[PDB]
Amino acid sequence: RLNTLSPAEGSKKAGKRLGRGIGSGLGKTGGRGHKGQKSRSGGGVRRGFEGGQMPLYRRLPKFGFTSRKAAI
RNA sequence: GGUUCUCCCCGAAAGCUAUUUAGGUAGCGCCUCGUGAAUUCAUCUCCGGGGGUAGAGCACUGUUUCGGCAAGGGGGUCA
Repeated sequence: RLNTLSPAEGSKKAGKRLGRGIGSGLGKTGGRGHKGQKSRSGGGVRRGFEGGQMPLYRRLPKFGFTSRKAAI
């Protein structure tokens, strides 16, 4: 019977493979569009980057303090 | 610059804001899939609205041509 067990429907998806033909859908850059920083290998912006504008976590003021008694 | 098998369904944008930013990027707008909702939404009819655009006009702010009345101004009679 070892060649009769099957998984539940919807348990597997087979993943996404990029750049494998036209009919496969996401080929020819595999869904990352045309030129640009995001299209490059290893490209992208770090967390909180807004394109040069002051990030939200920098526009706002830090407040409060940590209490050691709260951890005990 | 290149990115390799197939079929089915839906289907954009080239805008705004910010950026040592302008051929990059972030949020929003636009696309897709899922979930939940109210005759929610669109077209038409009727009703209630506020505009100052087209047009027009010259009361006002400016500009413009002609004619009249013409304060006033010059020369001339004077006491």
